[PDB]
Order: sequence, then structure tokens, then C-alpha cells
Amino acid sequence: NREEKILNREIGFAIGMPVCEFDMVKDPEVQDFRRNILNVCKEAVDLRDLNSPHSRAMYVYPPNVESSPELPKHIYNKLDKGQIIVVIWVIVSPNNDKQKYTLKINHDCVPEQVIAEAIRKKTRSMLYQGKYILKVCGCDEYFLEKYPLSQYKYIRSCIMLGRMPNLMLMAKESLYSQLPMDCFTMPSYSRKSLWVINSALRIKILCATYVNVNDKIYVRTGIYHGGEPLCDNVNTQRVPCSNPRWNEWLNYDIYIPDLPRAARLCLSICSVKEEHCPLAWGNINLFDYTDTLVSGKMALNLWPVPHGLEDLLNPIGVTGSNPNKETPCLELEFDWFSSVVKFPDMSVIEEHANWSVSREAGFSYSHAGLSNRLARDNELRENDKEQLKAISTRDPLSEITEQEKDFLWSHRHYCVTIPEILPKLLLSVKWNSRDEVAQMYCLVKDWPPIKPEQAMELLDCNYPDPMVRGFAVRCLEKYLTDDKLSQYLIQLVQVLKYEQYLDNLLVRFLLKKALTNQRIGHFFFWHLKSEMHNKTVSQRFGLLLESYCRACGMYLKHLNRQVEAMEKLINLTDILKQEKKDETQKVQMKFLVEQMRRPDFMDALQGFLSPLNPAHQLGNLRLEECRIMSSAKRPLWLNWENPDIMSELLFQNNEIIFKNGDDLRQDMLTLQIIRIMENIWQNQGLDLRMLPYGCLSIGDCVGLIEVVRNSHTIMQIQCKGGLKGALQFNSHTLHQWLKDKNKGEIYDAAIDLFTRSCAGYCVATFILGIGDRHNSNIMVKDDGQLFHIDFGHFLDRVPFVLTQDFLIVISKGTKTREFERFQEMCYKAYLAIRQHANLFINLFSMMLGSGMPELQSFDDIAYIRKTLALDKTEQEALEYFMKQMNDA
Ligand SMILES: COc1cc(Nc2cncc(-c3ccc(C(N)=O)cc3)n2)cc(OC)c1OC
Repeated sequence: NREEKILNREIGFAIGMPVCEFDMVKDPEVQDFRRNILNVCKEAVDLRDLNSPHSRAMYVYPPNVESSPELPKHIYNKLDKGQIIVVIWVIVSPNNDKQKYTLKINHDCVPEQVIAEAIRKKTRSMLYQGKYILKVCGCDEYFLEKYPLSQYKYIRSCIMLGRMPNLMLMAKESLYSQLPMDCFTMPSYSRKSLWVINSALRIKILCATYVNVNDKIYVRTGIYHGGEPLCDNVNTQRVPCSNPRWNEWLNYDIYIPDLPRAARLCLSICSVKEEHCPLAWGNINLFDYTDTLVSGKMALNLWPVPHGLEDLLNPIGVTGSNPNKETPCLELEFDWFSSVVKFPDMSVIEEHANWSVSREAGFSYSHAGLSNRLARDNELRENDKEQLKAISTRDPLSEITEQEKDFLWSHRHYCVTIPEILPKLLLSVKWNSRDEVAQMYCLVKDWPPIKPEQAMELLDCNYPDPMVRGFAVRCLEKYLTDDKLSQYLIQLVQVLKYEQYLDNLLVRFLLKKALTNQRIGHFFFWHLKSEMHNKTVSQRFGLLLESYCRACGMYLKHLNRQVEAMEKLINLTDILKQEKKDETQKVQMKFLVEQMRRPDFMDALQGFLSPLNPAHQLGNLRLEECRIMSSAKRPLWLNWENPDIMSELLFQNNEIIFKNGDDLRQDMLTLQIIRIMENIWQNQGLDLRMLPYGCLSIGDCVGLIEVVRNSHTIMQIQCKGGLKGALQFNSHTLHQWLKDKNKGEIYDAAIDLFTRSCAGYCVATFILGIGDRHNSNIMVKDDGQLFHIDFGHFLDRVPFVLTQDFLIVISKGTKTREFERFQEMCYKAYLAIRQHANLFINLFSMMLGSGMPELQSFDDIAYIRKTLALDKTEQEALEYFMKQMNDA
């Protein structure tokens, strides 16, 4: 149709590639995914239309709320007898005169209560009900739901910073008119044996093409469950890369029924010189998406070897044939049987598991042979029931011995009472045994649901099993809030890559949520779009962005404006850091102004939503304020007028830093972790103010960074311009600048705010291992709030040692009441993150599959164990932190 034609040009624009490339793809799974995922789209659209227009308004403008209405004592204590002074604005008559009405209301007041109060006071000045809604003055944020006013992030932030909440009273039909009508049109494209086999595992290696220049090459193979081998690495006989035709049948020490559903064939082509090196690699799922075992011949286009490849095989790598068909291919032949070998149904598995129970009690009572894995009845002592608890407490990176692993499996039936031990129990299973596995599948079909956070440990590279993964999705479906979903969106988008198939529960959960919450959808899109260049994931994400773009609605137009501006900034910075790179800053600027003033560049970058917070409108550009920065890689400091009619109550101007050349994934994770550390601290009752400024990677080493208003680097303060020098840098200079900025009842707050942000960042940088910190890495705001920029490296010793310049601001002139109070905060902060060690390990663990340099192995994540002192007791760790900290 005409509608469809127009749409695929639009989807194609936002996705980076045209829709018709997906049309021409002939792979059962791809066209099956393309079609099958449309019900999620329908489900999501129908949830939007289910309570039209309110539920549609909620989709586009979801309430931005904290996860709980409970205010920690220090947040509550800020309120005037548990009450908040709030200001309601009303735009009246033709001249759009802004009338304000200040109210003192309960912090837990519903928005509708607050509106009624504003109307009460509106009439009581001169001396309706559900016809109005509340909007945040200066940004596209609405308070459309019955949550208490304080539960909203804008209101809780206002309380904490001691800022006056300015809100605007808006007509419901004024917002409802601004809303478009959904039109999810269904696309054009939408219109045997089993476990019997008594054979061993054998696969033939025919030949390899596209291989040449420089001694002898062999094919190395392996059978894996995630990254754990289910047998021995079987290899082909060495051949020089002139005629690589082995045509030999490789035999493995696994029997066809003992193969788990998540079993993979991990192969590679290696070279020999005492010196072995991998050349090209490739992984295959031993079962397809319909659950059929691989039958016949196959041509696997292999992948280049990523630098720093520890082994000869890459089992953690992406499963499937490289899309670049002009790369080293490797033909294989697989054993044929009666017809088609499909994986047994859960019923067949249940009958075999109930047998692996009735005839296992017929193998312990009616066989003789011992296995320290046989579950014994009435032989579950309280002496070892506390031992299971002792194992369940341990961190995800804590090595579990063979003695402990055997003990756990034997007590599998008890472990249901302690559901948090599931990750330790699953790793205790012999996945190379169909008897143990069948018993486990059944325990998981009935396993009690665990917290979303614990269920995430099960969604990493260590747990490939579909039913283990399915349980984990069900836990996030039932217990994960939309707020916590926004927090872990980075790791959740990442774990998609580990999934064996295009169509899974994780993707359906994530897409549904993305298509039911435009805020979740926004970052979901950008997180996927930022990885389209990566040809390892480009397909999966390309299909996902298609299904998203079809059912996202009129927001696709808003995404296209963002994509167009982002490309013009890339193209501009491309020409600049190529044609004018070694030239002077005055020349680069001369060129920048000349180029930005072009008609096509002007309108692509004016009047669009900011990708950093889509609720922020970016109007006209303040070119007089747009400059190339003095900082490294030459970032582009951009300024935009805020077109909001009440911009003067939030920020008249919006400033974004456009970086082209540096990887921002590391800075993104650090700031996600910082934000999580801050929440842990705030809930726990410690007010360590952190500044997790917005950072978003938008492509291959391109990205955006939120400009922190009224802030300067440590160097900028220490100089006062350049009237001092690196030697002449007097230690008291920092405190003096702060003193001149804040005087009177203002000064005491400033020092407090400094010491607090100081204590938080000391603890944060130490745990995380954020090293190479200096005067151009640390920053301070006008109000004394400290923060850190450019997270160069992490995990690779005191990562941030206390400089005199800071301790002096902490007091005035090492042995002060302020330093004693300070030291305490750091000890208190350290102990709080230690109580959450299991979360941070998992969050980091889910990132190994992301192509990050300083997060490749479980040897990088182990650093968190050393800085948090997990092995030691809580009081023992304090002695460790005390020792590392007591060093000046
Ligand atoms: C770093 O130097 C400067 C910074 C800023 N301002 C701001 C405000 N909020 C944030 C940042 C920031 C954050 C992260 C990263 C990163 N990830 O690289 C880089 C910069 N920068 C202003 C400067 O001169 C006026 C300046 O040059 C001396």
C-alpha cells in the first residue's frame, strides 16, 4: 500500500538500514521472527487503546516516580510538619498571563487533591474537578496518576535540594488534542523422532574456503553449555592452508540423549608454529528454533578473532553464520536418522524425571552403585540445613568446590525452601547428564519466584538453559517495576545477545514494556540503535527496531528528528576532525560557524527532543554559545533555547556535549552504578549527594553528555585563570573560592554538601577501581557539590587518595571533628555497598558480552571482591577499609 511504502522509508531511516533488506533475507527464523512478534505489537497497542485517551496519555507521558512512597527519615525531616510548599501556575486570557498560587500541602497528597487546592485558592483570591492535569514547569513531564506527590522524582528531588516545586495546571483536552491517534496497520509480510537415538555424538568437517597466505592449519571443535564444556575439545588432523579438505568424522564423548537443549557446537580454525593461534571462529546451536537437531549439511561463515582472546575457541561468542559471506566459510555434515530429531516435550521430560526419581529410589534402594548426588529421604539434618544457608549467602563470584557442589545437588528438594540458592544449585547440575537435567527442569517448573535483582544473575552468559531463562523472565514480569526496568535497561538490552534465538521471552517482555512506556521505549531504541554498526548483533537489533518502529506510533517521527540531528553532528564533526584537526581552534570555529549556518544543518538541529531526556525540548540554537571545547578529542559544546512557555522555572537553555571519537559505554555503566550506589545510600539513611549526569552512547564511539550547570574543574579553581602555576598551587586556594561563592548561612551548607559528595566519590571510586584521577577529572559546582567526569578506566591500591586541597575544605586549617565525621560517612558508605555486593557483581557480569575492553573476563569483576572484602566478616572488612583509607 501507499501507507506501508511511506512507513518503511521512515522505519528504514531510524533503523539506519532499509526494511526491504529484511524482506530479501531467506532464513526461516528471521521471517518467522518478523511475523511472530506482531502479537506483542498488537497486545501493546491494545493496552494503549484499552482506556483511551488516558491510557494513551500515560504511554506517551508516563509518571516519573521513585520505586516506593516511603521517605527516609532525613528526606522526611526536611518537610514543615510532613508538609510541602508547592506552586501551581495558570496561563490565563489572550496575553497568556501567568498566575501563580503557592500552597502548603501534605507530601503524600494525590495530584487531584493538589489541583482542588489550587482551584480553592484561585477563587479565595477574588473573594470543575477531573477536567485538569498537572505538568512540570519547563519540561514535558506530567503527573497523570494517583501516586502521592512526593513519590514523583521531580517532587522528591525538589525536597532534597531545598528547591520550590513549580507546576502548571493544564486542561485534560489541551494535552489530549496534542496526542495523535494510533494506527497499527498489520504489515504485508504477515500475509519425526525424539530422545530414542542410542548413538554417540559425531559431526563431520568437510572443507574450508576463503583461507590463504602464511604453517599448518587445523579445525578445533567443542561441545558447550554456555562457556562450560560438556566433553573434550576434539580436533581435525593438521593441513597447510593450500587445500583444507579434512572430510573426517569428528567423534565426541557425549551421547545424543545426554545433550542439553542449550548445547552448542563451538568451532574455530587454528595455526601451528610450541605456538598455537586462532584464525577465525564460529558457534552453532545443536538445536534450531523449532527444537530440531541439525540435520544434513551446513556452510558456516566464520568470524574474525577479537584481540585478547584467552583460549583457542570463543564459546561466549555470537552463535550463527557471519553475514559477510565473503569470509572463511567452513562446511559441515551432520548425522542423519529416521526423519527429524526434535527435543522431547516437557511431558516426555516429566515422565523421564519422575523415572529419574522412582527408579533413582530404584537405583539407591534397587541398584547398589553410589553417586554422592542421590537425594535421600529423612536424611536432611539441621547441622547441614544451616550449611545450605551458608552457601546461599555467598557472592556470585565465590568459587563453589566439588564437595559443596555435590552436597547442594543431593539436597535439591530442600533448596526450594531457600529459593535464593537457585543460581548456586543450577551450577551444581551435571548438564552433560539427561537424568540430573530432567530432575532440575521439574524443580524450575515449580521454583518459587525470587526478587528481580536475583533473577538477573540467571540472565547472564553463565545460565544458557531456556527454562532457567524463562523462570527469570517470569520473575521480572511479576516483580520488576517500570522504574527498576529503566535502571537496568543497559544490562537487559545487553543480555539479549546471549539468547540462542531471535524469538524468546526476554525480547517479548522487553518489547512489550518498550511499546507500553514511551520513556522505556526511547532508551530501548537508542541502546539498540547505538549497536547497529556492530555486525555481530546488527541483525537481531535490526529486526527488533523494526518491530518497535512499526508499533511505537507517532513517536517514530520524533525519533527521526533525533536521528537526522545526530547524523548531521556526526557528519560535521567527521569533516572537522579530518579536514581541520591540526589547524588552530580559531580556524576550526570559523569553519564550524560557517557550516552550522547552512540551511540543511540549521533546521536538522533545531526543534527536536533531546536524546538524553526525551522530555526536554530543544528549540533554537544559541550559536554564540556553541563551541569546540579545550578538552581532549575536541567535544562539541551545544546550546539550545528551551521552547517551553515556562522555561524560566527550570532552565532557559539546554546544553549538551557531543563527543565523536571516544567510547562512552564505560562512562554510561559507571554513572548507572553511581546512581544505584546513591539510591542504596539515600534509602539506608545517608545523604551522600552524587551527580550521575546523563551520558548516552548513540553509535560507534559517538555520544552525548549532560552539561552540569554552574560547574568548573579542580584546575580551573586552583589557577583562578593562570595567576599561580603548578608549583605555586597553595593548598588553601580551593576553600577560598568556595568561601567567596557561599557566605553566611550559605557557607555551612556548602562545606557539608562538599564533604558529602566527597565521601560518596571516595568510596565509589575506591570500590569500582576508578583510577587515573586528577584536576581535569574532578569538578565542583558553585554550591560546593563535588563530582567526577570522564571515567577513563575502572577495575585496573587506592584509586582516589585524599588530597590536602579537599581535607582543608572539609575543615578550614587531619585531626578535626569534621574529618572524624567525614571518615565515619566513608566507613558507613563502604559497609552499605558491601551489603549489596551481589547486585553490583551481577550488573558488571551482564556486561562481559558487551565489547568493552576493561570488562572481558571474570578476573576483571573479581576486583570488586578485593575492594569490598567479601571473604572477610563485616567487621573484618572495616579494618581493611580503615587501613587503605588511613594512608594520606
Ligand atoms: C572537562 O573540562 C571542562 C568541562 C566543562 N563543563 C562540564 C559540565 N558538565 C559536565 C562536563 C563533562 C562531563 C564528562 C566528560 C567526559 N565524559 O569526557 C566531559 C565533560 N563538563 C567546562 C569546561 O570549560 C568551560 C571545561 O574545560 C576546562
